[PDB]
Amino acid sequence: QVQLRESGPSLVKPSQTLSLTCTASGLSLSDKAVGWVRRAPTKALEWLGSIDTGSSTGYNPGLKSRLSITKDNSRNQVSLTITSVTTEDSATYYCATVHQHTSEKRTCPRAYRPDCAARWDCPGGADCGYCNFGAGSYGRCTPF
Amino acid sequence: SGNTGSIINNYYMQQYQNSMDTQLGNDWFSKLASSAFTGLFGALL
Amino acid sequence: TTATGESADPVTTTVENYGGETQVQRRHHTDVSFIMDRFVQIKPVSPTHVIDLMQTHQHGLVGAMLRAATYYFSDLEIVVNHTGRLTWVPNGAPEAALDNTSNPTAYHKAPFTRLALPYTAPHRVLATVYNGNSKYLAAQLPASFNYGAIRATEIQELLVRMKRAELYCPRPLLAVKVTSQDRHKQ
Amino acid sequence: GIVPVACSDGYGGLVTTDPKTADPAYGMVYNPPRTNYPGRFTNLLDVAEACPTFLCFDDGKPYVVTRADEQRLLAKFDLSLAAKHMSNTYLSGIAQYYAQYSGTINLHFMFTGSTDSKARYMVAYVPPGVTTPPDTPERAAHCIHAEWDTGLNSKFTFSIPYVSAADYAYTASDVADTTNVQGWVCIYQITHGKAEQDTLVVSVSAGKDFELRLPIDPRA
Amino acid sequence: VLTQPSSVSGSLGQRVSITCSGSSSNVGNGYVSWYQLIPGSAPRTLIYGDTNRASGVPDRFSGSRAGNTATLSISSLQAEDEAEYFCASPEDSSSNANFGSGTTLTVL
Amino acid sequence: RILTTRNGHTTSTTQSSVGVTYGYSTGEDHVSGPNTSGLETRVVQAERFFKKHLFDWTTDKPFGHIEKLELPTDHKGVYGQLVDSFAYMRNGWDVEVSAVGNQFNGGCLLVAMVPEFKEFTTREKYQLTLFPHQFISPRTNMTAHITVPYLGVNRYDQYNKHKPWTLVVMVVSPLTTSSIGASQIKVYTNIAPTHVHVAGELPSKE
Repeated sequence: QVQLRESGPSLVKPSQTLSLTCTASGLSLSDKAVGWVRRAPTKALEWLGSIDTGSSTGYNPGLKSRLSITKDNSRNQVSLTITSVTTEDSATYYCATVHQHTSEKRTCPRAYRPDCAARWDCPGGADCGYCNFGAGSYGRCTPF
Repeated sequence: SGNTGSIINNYYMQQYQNSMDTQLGNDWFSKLASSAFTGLFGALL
Repeated sequence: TTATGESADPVTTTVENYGGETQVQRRHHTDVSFIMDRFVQIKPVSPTHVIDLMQTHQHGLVGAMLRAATYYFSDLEIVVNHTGRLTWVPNGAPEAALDNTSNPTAYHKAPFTRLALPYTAPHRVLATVYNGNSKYLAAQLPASFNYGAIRATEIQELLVRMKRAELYCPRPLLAVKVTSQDRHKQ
Repeated sequence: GIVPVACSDGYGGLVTTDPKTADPAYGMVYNPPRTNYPGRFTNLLDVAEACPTFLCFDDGKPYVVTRADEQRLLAKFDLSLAAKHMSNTYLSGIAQYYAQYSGTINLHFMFTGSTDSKARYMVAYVPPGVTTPPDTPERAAHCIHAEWDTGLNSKFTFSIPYVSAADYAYTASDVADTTNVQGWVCIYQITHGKAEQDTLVVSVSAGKDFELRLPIDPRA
Repeated sequence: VLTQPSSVSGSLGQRVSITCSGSSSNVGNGYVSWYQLIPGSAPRTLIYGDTNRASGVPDRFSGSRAGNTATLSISSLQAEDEAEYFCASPEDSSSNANFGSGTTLTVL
Repeated sequence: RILTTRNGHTTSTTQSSVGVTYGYSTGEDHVSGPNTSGLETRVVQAERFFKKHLFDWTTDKPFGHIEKLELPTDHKGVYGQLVDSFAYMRNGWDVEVSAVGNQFNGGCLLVAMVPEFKEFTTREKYQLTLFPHQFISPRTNMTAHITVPYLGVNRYDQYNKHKPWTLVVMVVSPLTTSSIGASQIKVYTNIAPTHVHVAGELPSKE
């Protein structure tokens, strides 16, 4: 139940740099990072990029030229900067909690394993070789 | 016979190697497989 | 003998050209079923190690003489210096059924276990070079190119002997590179 | 002098499947006689090809019921004996222990429906390296296939051939994408005469020349 | 873009739902949390990390998840639960945490 | 020394032949196998010759500049249709390579069919003559004819997954061009598939 707040100007003009900020305080937004989103009018969901503690900002490519952010930890405040609004870009700015952290790797094929190829072909970039004795999709070995 | 690949008259007698068989006075699942109707039932073309 | 040359038809000039005569040839030691009957060590070896050859050294007497032929069919004889029960499975078997103790399993003896396992791959004759796109690079010979796998606990040495070998389609044999000196001088 | 045996170091240990004989420790015993005892089978294939067993299909049923809509593809499966449809059959049960098989596989379809409901089916053996077809025409006068119209004799036997590169093919298929070493076998219902909620029990047997080889022992 | 419904309605005391639908690239490796968003006014997390909640959460909202989508469980729908509940699930294509955008939670 | 080789309804006639070099056999092996189960049908319309362009024999090219051709190569003819519609087939490669030369330019080109071709390390180029092969020389014969029986691990091999025979042409002697002689010697081939058997009819796209 970490203490969050959404903050910024409410009645503003289009075609400017959205300058909307939030205060997200407990550990669930401090090992996890800050979230930036809105929803459009009578439409489906909307999402805006976000930053963890690493200082690594990233945004959805849809508006890349007119999206830009940063992060601050001392004042429990983070900043959002979205340039060049359009009239179609109308929704709620109240949510800023982005708990999500990236991680990516794919597990090996039905008969394949890490060093169970330590046998047929051992040296190379493709390490996840082949287990059950017999013709396999890639009988020698594969890369992930 | 079975797995046995020996090519020699075995050392010990049959009586002491295996247990002897009595008889009174076969192979049904090969008779079945042989008796099986192969081919068609109607006229080919 | 001033042959057509271009025809590449085999031409073998005897010594009878300059009044010398041709002597008697006893070519046993350069036979195929004879030069491959010796034991060729496979290194490095470890547990759950396939007994498939071509893992013989490329330069060995039985490694190079084998890679000097595209297709080779032979009955493998094994000699393993293991530390536990050594299970062997046929050419195609699940790696899961590797140690069910129903597949030939030689119990540890004081000396290395010496087996004569047959050639069990489904193909006509195996191949040293495949030149085939990845089934469903070229580093990969098909999985069915092995003679079966052995899994003892700690396998320490593994030797391999090709009985009744038959080689087909000869390839380059490639004797050792000589640089600067006229002869190799060893 | 005595004979100089000079025993070889290298061999003489216990192989589990070696051809030797044990040493008789008990004197001769005449076991009770069993002459012509009923039901003896010598070869597991002369029993497997003698009595066919059913396949498993959707929701674990042996039959493949008539489709509910235009869909003509009743059921399809890979030819590998380790297929999901063949998991419960005796043929695959005994092919579990062997390394590689070869030759034919007979499929037995017997229409189990009323007299008022006719139907006309088609089974097509689709070859390796290709994706198995959705409409029945894609397979007509393509591959090796058949057609039977349910009449007085319900059973129909289709001998799935053995077409492959290698002389033998592995029984336990280890990936190779969707396809196994061999191709698929699909069963189409090209036209059902009022043949709704009327089934086609599919069995499977060993061919006239089906053979397994290289016995093995995996955890089954 | 993540996916989420836009409509919710129920009675007092009964169990109404909230869901966080996604796919392989967004949910399968992304955690889901739910948050109390009033018109203009502050939020607070309720369930986070899937397995639990923080000291400071009431037990009237609860979370469940299944496969490539997530869900919330609103026990005893209350006048306190009259706020938009939002969630996120990580995006790995651009290194982000894709949000599901929350609903107008009207109490009958 | 003319030689009128003819495959199917298409024939090739050369007046500078030096003979035909059969490789590894004088005839193909039995086409009937247990795997096919007598379902293999021979196709006589796939024996028509097809012409494929090869690397131009420029004077600058050095010895060992191999220009291999994978067999079977992409075919838009009847043979190509068989590969698409049949899962398994086998045939004799019968590669014919002819390089037109003025005969006043002296060079040596070696054309050999290598089964299961592997990229050479450039030390096996000297030992590359241990294969069915012929030598193309402007001074003697401008056309080289090689016939090879189909050989593979399996009796029938799917062509898309693996190709057994690849045609390789190597510049044993760098081409020397005289003022009278050709300044560049293009190279072409006449491959024909011999004893084409197919099995395993595939589903269709039509």
